[PDB]
Amino acid sequence: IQRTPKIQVYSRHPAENGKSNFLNCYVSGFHPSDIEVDLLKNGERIEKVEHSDLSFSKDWSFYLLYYTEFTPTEKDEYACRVNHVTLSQPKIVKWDRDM
Amino acid sequence: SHSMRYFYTSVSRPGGEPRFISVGYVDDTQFVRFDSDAASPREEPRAPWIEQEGPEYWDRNTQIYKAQAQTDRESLRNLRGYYNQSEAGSHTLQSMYGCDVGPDGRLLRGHDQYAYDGKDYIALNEDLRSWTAADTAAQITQRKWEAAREAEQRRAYLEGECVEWLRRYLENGKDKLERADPPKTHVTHHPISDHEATLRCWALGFYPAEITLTWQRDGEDQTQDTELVETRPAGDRTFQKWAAVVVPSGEEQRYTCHVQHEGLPKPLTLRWE
Amino acid sequence: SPRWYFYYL
Amino acid sequence: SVAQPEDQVNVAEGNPLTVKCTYSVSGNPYLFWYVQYPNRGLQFLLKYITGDNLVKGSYGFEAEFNKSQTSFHLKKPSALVSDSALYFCAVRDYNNARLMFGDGTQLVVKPNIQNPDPAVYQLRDSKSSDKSVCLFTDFDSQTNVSQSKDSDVYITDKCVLDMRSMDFKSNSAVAWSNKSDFACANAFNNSIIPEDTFFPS
Amino acid sequence: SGVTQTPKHLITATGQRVTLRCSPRSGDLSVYWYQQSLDQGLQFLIQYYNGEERAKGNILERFSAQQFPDLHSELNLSSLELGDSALYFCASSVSGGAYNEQFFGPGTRLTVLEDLKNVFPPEVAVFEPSEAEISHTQKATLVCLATGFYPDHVELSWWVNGKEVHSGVCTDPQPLKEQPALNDSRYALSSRLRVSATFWQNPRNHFRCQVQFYGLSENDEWTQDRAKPVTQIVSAEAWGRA
Repeated sequence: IQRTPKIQVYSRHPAENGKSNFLNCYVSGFHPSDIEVDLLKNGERIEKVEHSDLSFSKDWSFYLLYYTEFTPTEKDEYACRVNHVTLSQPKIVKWDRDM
Repeated sequence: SHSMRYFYTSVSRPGGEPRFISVGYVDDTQFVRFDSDAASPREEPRAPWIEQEGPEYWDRNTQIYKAQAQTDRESLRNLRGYYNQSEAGSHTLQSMYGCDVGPDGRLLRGHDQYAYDGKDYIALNEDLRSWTAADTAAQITQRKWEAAREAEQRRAYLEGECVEWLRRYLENGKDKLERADPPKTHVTHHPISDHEATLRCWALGFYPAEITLTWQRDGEDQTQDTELVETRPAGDRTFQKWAAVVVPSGEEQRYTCHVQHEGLPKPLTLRWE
Repeated sequence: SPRWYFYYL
Repeated sequence: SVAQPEDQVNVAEGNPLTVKCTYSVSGNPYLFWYVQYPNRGLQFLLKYITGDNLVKGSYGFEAEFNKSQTSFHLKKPSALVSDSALYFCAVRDYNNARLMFGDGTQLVVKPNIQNPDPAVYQLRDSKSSDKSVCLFTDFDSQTNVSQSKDSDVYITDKCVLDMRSMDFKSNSAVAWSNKSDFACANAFNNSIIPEDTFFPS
Repeated sequence: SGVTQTPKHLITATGQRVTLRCSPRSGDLSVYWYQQSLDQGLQFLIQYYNGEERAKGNILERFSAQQFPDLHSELNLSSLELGDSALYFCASSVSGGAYNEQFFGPGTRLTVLEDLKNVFPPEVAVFEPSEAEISHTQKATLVCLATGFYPDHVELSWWVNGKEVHSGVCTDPQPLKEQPALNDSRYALSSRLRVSATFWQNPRNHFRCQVQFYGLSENDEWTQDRAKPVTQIVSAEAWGRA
């Protein structure tokens, strides 16, 4: 069995420019547990990116949160790049600020 | 009504012991973890309230994890044999067990189930007396466990030690595990085109994770036309969710989002934009 | 705490 | 071809009303009345197809077909304020896929004010101040309110509200200015106002 | 009626193209399209009967219409010009026989602007009753004021403790011009809510005046300085004052 990751990029508290927050990248529903997940600022990977401990849901599918501390600004653009075996190439998902 | 649940993942590597990771939950609060990747693997805390536990707790539990990890490594070899797979090739064994207790404090239900390489493998029925095997290979394990009266031992654990650990943990963190944090709700609108617009209903910072968001068109529930994102972690032990509906433009005001949750005095209704 | 019962598959 | 020879018909609550429509159609016609309430679509009232030359429709309306005068006048015995709308008559001939409509006539049913209590009040913002409007209210329907002579003074048309829970109706106009240098008592000046108008301070 | 149309309001710029949707009443197989221009009354555009184009008025070449198998109709207006600005009516009957009355939907109000640079949402203020009125008549009149918006598609409603009220409301029939002799002026519209004086005194009563404005969609370009004037709701509130 393979299952494709459900990616959702978002923030801990609602974004307000020039107030520090957390940028989250929640990846779920994927199998196997081998997965690459990066945060990006303006295209470049962010350093000091922590993540949760691998776990799974009652339906056996895995989930990982990968968070970071950030301060959002009107010019800056934060993404999440995820790589997995179900994917043709890395998948990018842009932070929408309302999704 | 409350629960404790352990979630074990073992991933065997081509060449190296399997990686064994374990997480422990009470309700929807992760409270312990164990990762076989350290050079001195220790059960570590992830809730503030498990921290009242003295060093003996952590020492003993670490012993049990390392042993479980050991068992899992073997279970893993055994399974490669059952399915006629070469030793070459990573595999995944997942295990989940726990107890749900009543407002009483007694066992509602026990759980004890396994999955191999993604698929259901074997599980313990609700009587806590029999087994359900997914394929003919899992029936190998089934015969083995029945012959060894394994059901008696798990039922014993589930009814007894499980509940007592749970009862204690709930005492140790009553404030954090008995408050219900209700969602901070609101609605956003998006004029996606001339002839349609997106109404998206938010729920933020709630605990526990169970919630319902439903859009209604004039008290009619729009079950099939709504995008519902999987409840997601805030990062601070609370959860976010959203539900969104694409409505004709102009017929916007006929739509209302209904929020249900335990921390909510009474069901909310919202609308706008 | 984790269950001190391990069973081989 | 159809004709509505009046652009506006003014009537007072309670009295009979008549919107006229004449038609120029070869042979027996099919006639229709529609109403366009403000910021809605057209609504069908009634039609004449054949039979009784007095047809009864929606909203207590009716219309008399007169072959001799080629007329189809819309009539209602007792006018309501709510009857104020654009009224359109239409004809169809044997081969007309389309409704041929007239240019429309406006019905203005003036409310009947039992006890006029003319006043100009001043209302101030529930947020900042110096932001103030002037509400001329409770006047009788006959009072006309003209626009400002001042390029910077804004006056809305007269407008009737109805507090249905109390069976009470009222006329009102609103005026305001860009300038803070503008007086409730100097607003509404271009307009002839009753002499009895209660102005507080 | 039974005839529905989406959208109610459509703001675009010359050169663009738009599509109007209509749902005829259940059962109805004949669909009719009409244009209500302010200058020329109700004009007939085109008719479909059960999927096939039947009768045609003076429909321009840059116009067309369609009736789909589910019986819904569309009207497509391209290479738009300022002169296209009008109210567009869809209507339906069972058959196309002359004795048959046509049932109309609510219209789509279409406004074709020069460019979308001039579009501005309203600012919305509530004004509190005059104490004068309260002691004089035992009645309270609140006023809403939506100002400096363009163009003049707005829809206003009074919400009292989270429910929309109609009794005691009157809104201006049409918006007035904030600069009457400039052809591209902004606009303002006003409304009034009247309630009993006992009601306005209770400070536990909430009064909200809500203006929905009709502006851009997201598919519209916006390379201007300020924020994009999309369709939105601007509101204002006050509480009862004892």
